[PDB]
Amino acid sequence: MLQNIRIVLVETSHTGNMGSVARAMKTMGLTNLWLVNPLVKPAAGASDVIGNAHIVDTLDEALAGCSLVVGTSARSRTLPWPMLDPRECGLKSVAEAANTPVALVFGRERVGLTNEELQKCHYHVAIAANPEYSSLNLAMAVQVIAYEVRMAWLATQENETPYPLVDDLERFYGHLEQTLLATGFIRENHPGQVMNKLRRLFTRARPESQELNILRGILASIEQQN
Amino acid sequence: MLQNIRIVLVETSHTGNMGSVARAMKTMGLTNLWLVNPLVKPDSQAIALAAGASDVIGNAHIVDTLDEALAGCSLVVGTSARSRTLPWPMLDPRECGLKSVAEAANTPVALVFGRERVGLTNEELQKCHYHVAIAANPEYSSLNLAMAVQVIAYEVRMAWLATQTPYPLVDDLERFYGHLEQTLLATGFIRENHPGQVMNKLRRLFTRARPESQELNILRGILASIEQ
Ligand SMILES: Nc1ncnc2c1ncn2[C@@H]1O[C@H](CSCC[C@H](N)C(=O)O)[C@@H](O)[C@H]1O
Ligand SMILES: Nc1ncnc2c1ncn2[C@@H]1O[C@H](CSCC[C@H](N)C(=O)O)[C@@H](O)[C@H]1O
Repeated sequence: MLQNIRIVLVETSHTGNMGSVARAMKTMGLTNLWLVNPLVKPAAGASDVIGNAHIVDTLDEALAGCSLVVGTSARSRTLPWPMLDPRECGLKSVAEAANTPVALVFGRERVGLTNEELQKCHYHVAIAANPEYSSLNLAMAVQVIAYEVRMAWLATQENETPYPLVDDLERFYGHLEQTLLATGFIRENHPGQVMNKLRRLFTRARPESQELNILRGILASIEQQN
Repeated sequence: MLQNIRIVLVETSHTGNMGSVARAMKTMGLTNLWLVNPLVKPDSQAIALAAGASDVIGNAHIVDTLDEALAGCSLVVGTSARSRTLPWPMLDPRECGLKSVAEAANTPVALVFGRERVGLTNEELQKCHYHVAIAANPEYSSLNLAMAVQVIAYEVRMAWLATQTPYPLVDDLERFYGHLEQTLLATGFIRENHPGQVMNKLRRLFTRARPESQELNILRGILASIEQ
């Protein structure tokens, strides 16, 4: 359901952009706006969407609670990542929004999302723009994504069981870390690079709740070896 | 071809919208901009204007009537959030993309957009062979001009792009499952002569992830550190 689909805006800084994003959302029937650390402070027509915008300081807080995280980027600035086109994105998002919150993440005008931020997404979506001019304006990008989302949703209004939330996955990663510290595989005050490798892997696998359960079972059993 | 797709703006009232529309075009590979009686004068040489937008505006055709904008086009499609007064046939934006690209292969095509606030008159919509409504929120169904152009141009580019493998490491993945089973046996998480259920769940999990050899090396390293 459309109310479960979050438009997440990271550190947006041009005050007109927020209004444009809000109008785009509303026209597509989206309403659930999240602002990660806005450099401009909350003048348009879709006032409601912005008045009811969640604000948070960090990206993690916009993501915890979602089962599906999708980041947007014109080009890759990470190792190979699972990719969706905007159509596929719309389908997958509408499919999961029935039960759980979905985060569609958008970066800053001019500089976009960082590598670090992009690594907290389960999928990357690149709109297939003209290669010489492949960056759309933030609000435009939202328009495209939201339009595909509405297509998919409309299709469902044409007459399974949830995924773990980012929260659960994070608990599993904590458990994984402590296990690796225990066995000595990673060191005290590790820079988090091995953990990032493993997160890349499991993000691509995208564990279901029972799979996650089994994994933590295994971790638990290992720790009783010491 | 994309240069044969005419974006036609009738009587644009805010500049800023002209820049935005120009940028939407450029990012989707469109360049053929037509202005019918702009109620504004597009600057072009502004530094504020994005990349590619300036050239699209500078090379725009400026005419006095819609008919000139439609001259030489076999296919004319107009846009409107809703047009119940008229019995004109509808396309959704996807169909419009397809139909436009097929035609633009050989003949100019016009995609027409209206004034902000009031859109196109019914006389002007009557000059279009088809109408496209972007399916929207029934309560809030009018897109911003530039956003409507963006959507239509996106579907056009998708339609145009349309006109332009076994997992290699199965053996290694197997070796990994073998060692994984030995580890699970050694920690007691599975028992001798297990019916292979936990293992199967694990294999579904890891196999759909299509592990890279790097990742298999890390996983193996972890298994090895456990025994220690
Ligand atoms: N071609 C494209 N595909 C997917 N998202 C895009 C996009 N162009 C712009 N966006 C969205 O709009 C925001 C501002 S564009 C920022 C610069 C850079 N082109 C980038 O996307 O990474 C981006 O962070 C992204 O969320
Ligand atoms: N949902 C939608 N479908 C098709 N075109 C739209 C649209 N929303 C806005 N537009 C375009 O943007 C222009 C200005 S918006 C003006 C709103 C007007 N009520 C109308 O749609 O006709 C319109 O002329 C139209 O070309």
